[PDB]
Amino acid sequence: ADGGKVKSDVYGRVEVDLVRNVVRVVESYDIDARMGAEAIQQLLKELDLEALEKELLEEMKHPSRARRAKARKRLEVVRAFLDSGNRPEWMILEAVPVLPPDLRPMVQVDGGRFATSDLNDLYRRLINRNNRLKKLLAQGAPEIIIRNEKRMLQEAVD
Amino acid sequence: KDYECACGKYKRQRFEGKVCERCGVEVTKSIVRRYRMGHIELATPAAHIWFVKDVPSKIGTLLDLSATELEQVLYFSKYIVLDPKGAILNGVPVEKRQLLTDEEYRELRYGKQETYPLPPGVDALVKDGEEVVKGQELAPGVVSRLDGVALYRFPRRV
Amino acid sequence: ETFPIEEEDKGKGGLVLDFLEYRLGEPPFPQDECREKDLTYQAPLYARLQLIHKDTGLIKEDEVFLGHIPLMTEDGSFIINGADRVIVSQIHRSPGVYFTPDPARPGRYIASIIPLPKRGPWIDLEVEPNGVVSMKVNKRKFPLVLLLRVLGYDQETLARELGAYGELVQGLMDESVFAMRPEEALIRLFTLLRPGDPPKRDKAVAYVYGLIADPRRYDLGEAGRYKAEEKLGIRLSGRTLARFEDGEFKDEVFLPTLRYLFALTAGVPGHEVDDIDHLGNRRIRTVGELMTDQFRVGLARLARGVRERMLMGSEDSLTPAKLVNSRPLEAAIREFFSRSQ
Amino acid sequence: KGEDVPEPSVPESFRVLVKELQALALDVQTLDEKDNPVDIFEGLASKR
Amino acid sequence: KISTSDPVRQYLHEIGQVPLLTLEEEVELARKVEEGMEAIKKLSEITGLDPDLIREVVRAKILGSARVRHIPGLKETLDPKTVEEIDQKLKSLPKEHKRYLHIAREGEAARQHLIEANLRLVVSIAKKYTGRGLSFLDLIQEGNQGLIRAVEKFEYKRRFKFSTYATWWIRQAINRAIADQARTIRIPVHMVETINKLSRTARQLQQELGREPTYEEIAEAMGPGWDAKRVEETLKIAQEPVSLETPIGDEKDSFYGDFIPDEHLPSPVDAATQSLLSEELEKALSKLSEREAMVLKLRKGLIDGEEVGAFFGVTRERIRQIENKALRKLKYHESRTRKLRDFLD
Ligand SMILES: [Zn+2]
Repeated sequence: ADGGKVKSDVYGRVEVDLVRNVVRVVESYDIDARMGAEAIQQLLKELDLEALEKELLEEMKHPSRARRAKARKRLEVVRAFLDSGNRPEWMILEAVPVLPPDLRPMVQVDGGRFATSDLNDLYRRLINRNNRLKKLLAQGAPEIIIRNEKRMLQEAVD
Repeated sequence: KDYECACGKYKRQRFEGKVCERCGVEVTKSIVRRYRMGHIELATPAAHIWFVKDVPSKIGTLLDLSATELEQVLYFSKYIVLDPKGAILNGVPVEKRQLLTDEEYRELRYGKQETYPLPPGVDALVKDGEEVVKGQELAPGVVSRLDGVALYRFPRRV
Repeated sequence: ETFPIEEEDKGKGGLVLDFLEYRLGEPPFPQDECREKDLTYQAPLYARLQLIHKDTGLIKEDEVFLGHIPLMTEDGSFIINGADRVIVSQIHRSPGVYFTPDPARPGRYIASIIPLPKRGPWIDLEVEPNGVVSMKVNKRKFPLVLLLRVLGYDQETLARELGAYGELVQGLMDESVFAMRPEEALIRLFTLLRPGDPPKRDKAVAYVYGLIADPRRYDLGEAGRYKAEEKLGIRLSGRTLARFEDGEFKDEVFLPTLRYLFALTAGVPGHEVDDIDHLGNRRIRTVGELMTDQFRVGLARLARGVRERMLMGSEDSLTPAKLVNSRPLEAAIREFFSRSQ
Repeated sequence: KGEDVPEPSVPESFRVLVKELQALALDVQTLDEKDNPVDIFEGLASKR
Repeated sequence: KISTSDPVRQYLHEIGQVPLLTLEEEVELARKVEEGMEAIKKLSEITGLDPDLIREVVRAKILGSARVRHIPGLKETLDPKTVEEIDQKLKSLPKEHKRYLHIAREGEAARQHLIEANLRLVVSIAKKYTGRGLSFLDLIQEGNQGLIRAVEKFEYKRRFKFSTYATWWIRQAINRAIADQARTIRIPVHMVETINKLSRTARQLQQELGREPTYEEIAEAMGPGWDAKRVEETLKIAQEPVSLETPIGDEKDSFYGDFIPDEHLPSPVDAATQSLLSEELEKALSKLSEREAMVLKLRKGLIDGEEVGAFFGVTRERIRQIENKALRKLKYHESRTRKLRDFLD
């Protein structure tokens, strides 16, 4: 591939200089490097709670109190998740429910004053950021700016 | 509005359960306007702070990460956690669940070292560098010879 | 208090706006008319002002009516908006210095220097002998001697005259390594405060805990100096601990407080225990004070924006409009008679 | 009409809550005799 | 921790490691960006593929894997197979057109590189449009979008450098943003400058009167068609809304919303109204001849408010005939058994 991303052997990037036949080949390989809810969403789906349940069971009763104690607190959450109710991939947000409208009114006050549930200024926060994101992805994407936004976005969702 | 639609194609109770052909409005009073919900579709996910920042990070607990600090680290800012695999080394094997910095991560994806030292005058270092630059593999510490000492202290080619 | 606005250098300055005489006299409307119509009975005030220049010329723009200030009815009540209103008096810790028993440790009590306005340090002297003494302005403590040294009090003269009868003197002469360098102690304390500031600033911060702002302009004579001579220490040279004549400061208050601490802790110079609730400790704010304060807060707001226009006005004709804007004083004073709790 | 007052419908306090609660990830669904749905929001929540 | 500092450090660090030299580096990248275009176009030319597609496939290979195509843009380009097919044809392009392929990528790259390097430029600019009603980070980001806009139009043939060019394209982006998102209720750019002018005017008017101008001065000083009604209106829209949720009364625990009443909702009084009204109106409606009563009942009470267009086949003469004779027999017996007289309204 041309001169950005190409994995040949253990070395993984390939620049091209058509001057002399020169295939510059840089050496670092497919390194899944992620940050943000993106990365945790992945980790969260991959886990088979059953395994960690059994693994902690052993960790719980066998080693000394230091690492087994941590494991008993860590088995609590894993148990309920599995026990009865719903599964853990949901703690990650990708679809934000919006509170009803008349609950976040827009009203005529006096002369023309208007009152709105503060929730609406936050909502706009999220939407603008979310959109600006999409447009920043499409426009073209310089890394610093994409994350920068994704940070803002995150905060907003909070 | 009460039982009426927005444009008004249908306006009373006889057809209370149907929606308007050209525009969408099924009606009972504006209470439906205060109980219904909409959702925003987030670009790249973000997480619920209700689960991330409660004392026991329910995702930190479940996902064996730094329960309180590894999260904050990758979540809001750019500190990457190698998710599935990453063959190349830091000095040791791929860190299955460990997190790294921009700096070192940078050193990974493009190549070990970035050194752009560009010479002061037109004849002194332009010659030292040129003679040894194009096809000559330059070893670490290659002592270019003119402005001060142009020091190339790293790997393979130039 | 806020009229001599000294603005010197950052570009061009040397500004000197000076106050001459305050005069207010012709009420806009009358009492009853102010109640029939929704009106705020306030007297008009415009004092004389003359701004100087570093170049030949001093333009005096006589009047500027900023701030319409309410007046009192002969009975004592006001007329702010339609309804007659009243300013209720208040109560608090009178700006002085007292010594109160320590929090949790039954041991010994600690000193407190109270300086109102809010902006203006709040000091406390506490000794915890395993190796530390604590004097706190904003928060973090430092030695009680590093300061005396700065001013000029040396280990020998201090310890011997103040605490010969007070063995506590030994905690004062303790860190001798630092006590052997005078004016360097000034820079070193500056270091102790914490921003990452320029070591060099000749006599700037020492000024602040010196003469003008933080300490107070309450009448030179009986405002604070009353709480002094009778309670502790004898003299005051300059209202509060103040001086800026030679660069070398004088502090007739910093030593007496410790003096009384070593005294209060060692026997009966007198019986130095202050019952806070004693009324000679709690002062009553009469109407005047309550209004004069909001009046000066406004003056500051005014003086704030005027400074900005000492740089905005092109050449010398900047006396009237260039320096004064009545928006602050109005909102300020108006807010106090209509919105004050 | 001199009819004995009707038997209370769900209070708005309740509904406002559930939705406030829905405003946050959480899902609050009422249930039946046998753990099955039941409906507080009379007919305004089903879609379209 | 706290957001501003992290991003500032974030791009300031990278610029710190890679600022673009004044001429060389900007020229270099620029040259590469343009050749990319010229390339992508000639690529479209020999592939028959839309320049939009050639642009997204080279983007994917240089900026990101299947991951970046699948989440951002839902799913029309098959994550693997699709984009790859396209890449294959690009390879088939012999020595001559293959060159354009290799160029497009590197250009795309430079684009990104030129974009990184000039991020301090944005921040420095965006730094001054701070207190307009937008978050600094938001402002820098919009401005950033502005720089990306400049990258698409800069012609390196015309010697002027990217500095002066980016300034404009960014300042435009920011000001727009300020006018588009700053308020809760959207106000077009014209209204905005309008309001700025109004404001600036009121300032010059505050200068000497000692009287916060009546809306007379403002009209005059503003210009051609300015009147009292216009200024009172403009400043009415200028006021941002209030927080339906603000600390109220004595600031203890007062939320501005329990005090506003509600209008649509029929206070009990009205529910009782509609009951008797509809039961009694319904009784009358039945005891009458359907022909012209329903016509006027339905034409008036069922759809919208047309004598002629009101009756089916029977013309106006029978309409007015029965309308006015049934309406009066109905009102005069209702006069007898007084049920309706007590005006339900
Ligand atoms: Zn319709």
